[PDB]
Amino acid sequence: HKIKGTVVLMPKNELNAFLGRSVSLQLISATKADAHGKGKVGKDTFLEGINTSLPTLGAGESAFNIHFEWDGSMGIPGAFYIKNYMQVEFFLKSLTLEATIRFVCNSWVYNTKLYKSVRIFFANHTYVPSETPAPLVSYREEELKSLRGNGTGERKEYDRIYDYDVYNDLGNPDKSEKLARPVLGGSSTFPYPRRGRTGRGPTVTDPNTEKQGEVFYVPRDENLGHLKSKDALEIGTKSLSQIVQPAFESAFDLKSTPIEFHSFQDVHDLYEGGIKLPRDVISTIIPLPVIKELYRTDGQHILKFPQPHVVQVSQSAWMTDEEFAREMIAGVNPCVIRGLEEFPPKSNLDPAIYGDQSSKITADSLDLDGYTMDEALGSRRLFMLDYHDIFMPYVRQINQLNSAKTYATRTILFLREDGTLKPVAIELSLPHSAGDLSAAVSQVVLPAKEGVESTIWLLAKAYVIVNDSCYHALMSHWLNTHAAMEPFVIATHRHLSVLHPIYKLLTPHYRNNMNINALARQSLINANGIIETTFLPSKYSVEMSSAVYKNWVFTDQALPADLIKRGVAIKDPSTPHGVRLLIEDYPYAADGLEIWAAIKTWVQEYVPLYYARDDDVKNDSELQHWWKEAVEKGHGDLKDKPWWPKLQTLEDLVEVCLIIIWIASALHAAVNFGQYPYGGLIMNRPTASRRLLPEKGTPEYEEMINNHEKAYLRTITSKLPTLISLSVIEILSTHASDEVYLGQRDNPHWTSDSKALQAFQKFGNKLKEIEEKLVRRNNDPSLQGNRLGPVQLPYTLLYPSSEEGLTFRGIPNSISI
Ligand SMILES: [Fe+3]
Repeated sequence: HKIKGTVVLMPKNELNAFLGRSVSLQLISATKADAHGKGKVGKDTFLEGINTSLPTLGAGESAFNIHFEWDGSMGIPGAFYIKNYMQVEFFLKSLTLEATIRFVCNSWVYNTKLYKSVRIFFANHTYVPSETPAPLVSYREEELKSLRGNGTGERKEYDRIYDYDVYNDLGNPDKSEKLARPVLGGSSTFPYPRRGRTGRGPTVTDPNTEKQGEVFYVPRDENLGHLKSKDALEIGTKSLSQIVQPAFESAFDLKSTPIEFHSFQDVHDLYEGGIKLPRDVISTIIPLPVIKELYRTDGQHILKFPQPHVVQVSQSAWMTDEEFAREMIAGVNPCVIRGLEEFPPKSNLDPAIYGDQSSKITADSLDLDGYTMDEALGSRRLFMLDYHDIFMPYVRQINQLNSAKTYATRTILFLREDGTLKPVAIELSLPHSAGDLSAAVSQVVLPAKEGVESTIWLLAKAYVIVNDSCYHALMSHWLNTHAAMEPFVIATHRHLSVLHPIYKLLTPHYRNNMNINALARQSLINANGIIETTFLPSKYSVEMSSAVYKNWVFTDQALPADLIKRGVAIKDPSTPHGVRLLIEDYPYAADGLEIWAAIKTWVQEYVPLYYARDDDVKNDSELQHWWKEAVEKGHGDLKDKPWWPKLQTLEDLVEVCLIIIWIASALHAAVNFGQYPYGGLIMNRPTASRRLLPEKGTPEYEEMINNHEKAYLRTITSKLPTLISLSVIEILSTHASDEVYLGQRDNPHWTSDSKALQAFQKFGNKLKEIEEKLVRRNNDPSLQGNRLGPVQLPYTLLYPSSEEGLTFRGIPNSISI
């Protein structure tokens, strides 16, 4: 009596050597236990041969036949051990036992000698702890214990140990004191989400900073391999910082290309005829995977970037006040604008430190289309993009840097009767303290279409967008998605068994997150990394995100809560989503509520399948340990806050899962995939400002009058950092062809529970339904103003589906790039 089995695997390089005694499997009983209650284990069974039957098997996968000596007396198998005797590791896809038991593995199996304990895999059945078959209970807990490790040791490539550590690996003090950075996390001064522990040990000069490493470890299965090298987008950041950036820098050091852009056409040239660079620079770029997909080239001297979506219909539309305001609700960073319910706007900052903080904007100077200020306030037509209190504490130190000058800005917006937003004033604030050496002062700038006044207003918009791009990159994007999510990924693997229903519900939403984050700590947010060298704050960039994290609230990440907290919607039970938008045609929010509702329905239908009552949640030992750790360790610097859900009810479980899935999928997609589409034209999304407004009677002032484009270009991001920044956002705005989107799973057998599978199928049908609805919105002529704007760019960032590439649409399951 033998059990026919089929093993599917993928050789490292993407067959006969797997035969003989190279690979052994041992079935484990889920019903028959030894003298210790542990499922009985069969004999070592090696692969018998290659199965070349079923056409249903692609992706460089190969199937192997195998038969197990398993009598009905050994009970029913529910798990199995596997040992790889070969030198090289292989990727185990699955095991299928006929007469059907399925095992979804998708895990790298290294040589048996590298493992402390034998790799164990479970059948695709789902069990809360109290439902674990008795013979698998100890195996279940031992595997979790193996995943947690002991909190010590330098992690190796094949390790599968999940643990936490602070952000003490960004500075490079051993190379230079100038690259020393404060540790983020673990202090009241610098609170911060934790990240995955790597354990490389301390630097030589600072026992609190982790030494450098050529490879930043992530548990093995978190490091996603790809069939196509072009899909390994995450490695592009490393290549860009380590290889391409130096190549670009040499071209400028050698004066082979003008150091600065001299006109707007010089910028447009980048995606038209291209930029000519030294042959050796082109040759350095053209052969790199991922990087070579970023530019078209003649193979000799030309690099051509792709035409950004924002200029595809009108190359000048970005300069309109209409587009400036529209992007606050349908642009790359559509989630910062707030309702303004009083006037003038107020500040909570200390005047003793920054000087009188009262606003200089006068109500009578504003054009509110005939409305009085009281009418605008009462009708909820006044809004603002407020970076005054956020930036003021950092303005002095930023402006002390050689090539950086910024203002803490505030923009007032009026919601017109036609439903579009219009900018009516920009306040450019600077701190003032007795003894300041600078004579520059704060000022208010009003809209202007002609003369030098129009140039000053255009520059004021640039200062505002430099604040916005910095806040978007560091807070809306990095902190709120990438960084805030990692602690939950770690806790999930450490406390929820692969058999756990919540593990199955949440893990698809973590795909590639730890991997891109580790590569980010190494090349994106590190000392002298991409962000520090391309954005305004320089060496103060990441710590600014720590200051902002002091105010991060998990429950305020829920879309309705966010909209209400920002004063852009009010609670209204008579509405489908329970909230009424104050800007009715707010694309991000309107489309977002649809996706939010679909995820909610899915979570509300899934949870009840495994938890009947609130008591079943309080009594799930794994679930309680998971949440307790996620909060007290993962986001431990905020463990003293009262807003954390308790997770003692079905309601709380649904809430926590819904928010986690929202952040990982739709929120990240909405703030991530519009980076190159909107920011690919540096004038539309400047990452830095290098000078304050000029004083009358100076050559700089005369320049605003005689050469406004040059005045603008000298103020924003320089040409070299612009080339580096455009390259990184082009990578980050690209969808890998092997992405798994919302409504999809990487395997149709993730669970054997038909009820869960049916619920998931309904969720995907609902997303398709939603996409048709969003298409109708974009085609509705009455919504053209905010959904398309003068740039005529349909808001498709929350469309659920997408083909590969730089598409400006599609919601992946996770923070995958
Ligand atoms: Fe991202």
